[PDB]
Amino acid sequence: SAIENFQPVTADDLAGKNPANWPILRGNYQGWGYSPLDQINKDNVGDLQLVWSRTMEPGSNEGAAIAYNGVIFLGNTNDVIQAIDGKTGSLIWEYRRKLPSASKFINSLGAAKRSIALFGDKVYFVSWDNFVVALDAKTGKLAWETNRGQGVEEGVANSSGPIVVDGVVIAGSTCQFSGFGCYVTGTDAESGEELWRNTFIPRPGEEGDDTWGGAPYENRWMTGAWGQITYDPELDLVYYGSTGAGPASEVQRGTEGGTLAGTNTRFAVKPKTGEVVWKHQTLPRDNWDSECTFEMMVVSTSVNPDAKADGMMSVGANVPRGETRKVLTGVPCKTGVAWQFDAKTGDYFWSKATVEQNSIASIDDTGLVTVNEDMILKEPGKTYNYCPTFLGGRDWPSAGYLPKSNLYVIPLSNACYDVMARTTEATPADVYNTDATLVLAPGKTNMGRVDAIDLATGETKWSYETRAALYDPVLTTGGDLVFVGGIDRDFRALDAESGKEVWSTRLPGAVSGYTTSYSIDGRQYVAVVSGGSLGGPTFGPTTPDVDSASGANGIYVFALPE
Ligand SMILES: O=C(O)c1cc(C(=O)O)c2c(n1)C(=O)C(=O)c1cc(C(=O)O)[nH]c1-2
Ligand SMILES: [Ca+2]
Ligand SMILES: [Cl-]
Ligand SMILES: [Zn+2]
Ligand SMILES: [Zn+2]
Ligand SMILES: [Zn+2]
Ligand SMILES: [Zn+2]
Repeated sequence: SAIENFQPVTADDLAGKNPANWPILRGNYQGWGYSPLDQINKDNVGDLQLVWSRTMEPGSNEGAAIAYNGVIFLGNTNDVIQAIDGKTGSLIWEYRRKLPSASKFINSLGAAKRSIALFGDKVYFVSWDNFVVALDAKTGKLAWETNRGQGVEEGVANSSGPIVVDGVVIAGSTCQFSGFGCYVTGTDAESGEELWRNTFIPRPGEEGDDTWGGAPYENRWMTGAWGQITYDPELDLVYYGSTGAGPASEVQRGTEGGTLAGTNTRFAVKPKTGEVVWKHQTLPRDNWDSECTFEMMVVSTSVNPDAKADGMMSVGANVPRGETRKVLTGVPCKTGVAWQFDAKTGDYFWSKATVEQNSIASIDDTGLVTVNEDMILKEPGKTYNYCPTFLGGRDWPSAGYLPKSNLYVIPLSNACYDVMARTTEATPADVYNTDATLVLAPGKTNMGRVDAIDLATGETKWSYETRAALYDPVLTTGGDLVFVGGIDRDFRALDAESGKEVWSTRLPGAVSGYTTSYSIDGRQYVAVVSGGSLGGPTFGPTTPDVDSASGANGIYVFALPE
């Protein structure tokens, strides 16, 4: 019935033109994480009730209810993909991939899945075994699949999910446990043919190779692009970011002094070809697993940064002050520094720290980052008191945009990392080859935090704090609300103007996944994926007074009483 008269998903849908739907991870191509739906607002949110819910597969539950014309498309863990009636919560179809023994996968991160993608009459995802897979949206039955290579025992996978642009499925990758780097690919959405593949680690003698400190090519590991991909239709530019290299210590890498061209770089590329239009390295010489791979938003804003705003690192030499620009903006790396660029040219406008950070000594008026020499992991076994941590700061949990107030709303953790490089030799299995203790940032008694930053001035308008880590995405809405989950298991709504909590419900486990909103027959629904991720186990022990249990993975859906 719900699936019956399925209409093909177009670029108009994916650009977020129909606010009744949420047909892409952040509601629109541009990465806003916003629903224009305004039925639910601060005056009635207190009445929100559970309408329906459904159990999801076990494991790290970071996915999103992709809603389209009354149907929820839902990536579970373990390559289980569901269509669910968005009104009743009844299963419509389920695809369950045949998996080899989990022990065969060296990269367990590929079990989690932040999104599927929609285009035409197909659902698109990347499997744990590193295939781009297309299912029939109407039935969940496989239409085609294409092996990208190096899956399973070789550890290339994907955790964020693809987007489809101009008939091209664009998907990044994680190779966290591999003795090599990885890539972003574009795949034809109808034929399944790989059209292009962009890599990051320079080959010997090629542009950037001299920034790797002499490290043999085969010793350059783990540089990937595992975060969220965004897109601007008008400019026709796809945006993604690459990550760092392992192990964390440049001494152990053999890259002393190396700024590591290709790593932690923000790329703007043409969707059909992968051609790089512009790029900017947001964290050079990474010794801190900084991963500048997180979603970056395309918004139009007046440009007027305050050099005295809290955390402001620097303002661009050629900042077009007072002018309105389409910008690429947000926090790309775990470090928690917000950046703003001209979306078309990559001209640097400004950058601004949020959480306590000590990896970046300065950023000059061109956007050139100089790292803090004191935090380079130069002596194995020495404890370096890094701020933030290998989980931020920010991490994958996405920001939201409030277009009425021009606020960028980002969930953050007030944590620092007492980290040391192990004294034993690093292998790819060892990842960053570090041991660490996580602590609250200096003078902070609240681990969970949400900052709302004015994109014109860089001023923080409000900041919400709570005892335990949030480590969960935000949803912003046209009802002037911000929804966010936490490891305290609360799913809460904040007043978008003040940051003050106006409603909450407590879910059975840490609220670990995305929140989306859609409507059916005029009724607004708010859907959250819950149960647990790496967040609770990591941040929970710092605030053991909070009951941060994981469990009961599911989608949980709320609405006002009929
Ligand atoms: O370097 C990589 O390839 C890679 C992949 C992943 C993943 O795909 O989830 C994470 C990280 N890195 C990472 O550094 C990190 O802190 C992290 C947290 C999470 C999560 O699910 O909470 N995934 C990942
Ligand atoms: Ca990583
Ligand atoms: Cl529609
Ligand atoms: Zn449509
Ligand atoms: Zn630049
Ligand atoms: Zn100011
Ligand atoms: Zn509450």
